[PDB]
Amino acid sequence: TLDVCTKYTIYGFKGEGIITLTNSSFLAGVYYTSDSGQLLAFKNVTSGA
Amino acid sequence: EIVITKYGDVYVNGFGYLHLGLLDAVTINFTGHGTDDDVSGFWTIASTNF
Ligand SMILES: *[C@@H]1O[C@H](CO[C@@H]2O[C@@H](C)[C@@H](O)[C@@H](O)[C@@H]2O)[C@@H](O)[C@H](O)[C@H]1NC(C)=O
Repeated sequence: TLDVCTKYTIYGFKGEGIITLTNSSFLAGVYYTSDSGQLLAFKNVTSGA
Repeated sequence: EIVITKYGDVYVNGFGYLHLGLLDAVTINFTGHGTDDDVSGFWTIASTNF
């Protein structure tokens, strides 16, 4: 679900939050985390979303 | 890019998609003939060291 407060369950990272689109670009890497270890921004392969 | 080590593990563009056991040797084959060298299966390969 997009841009709504929902129960996310992602690659062994689970919780509640609101997802948002971003237009960044990186030929490698799929997930990007915070200093504390939580993951904010990420991409998916087939579409680079 | 794909990189493999003597331990046999492989990184997909430096990611490490899949894990394997110890690989001793590998045999590779593709369109690399000499003419398609610019557009061959791979581009550059090297024996790299830590
Ligand atoms: C997102 O896209 C930006 C391009 O301009 C923006 O286009 C859309 C997405 C609207 O937000 C519009 O108001 C802007 O003009 C890029 O500059 C920006 O870097 C992109 N985001 C990322 C994370 O790369």
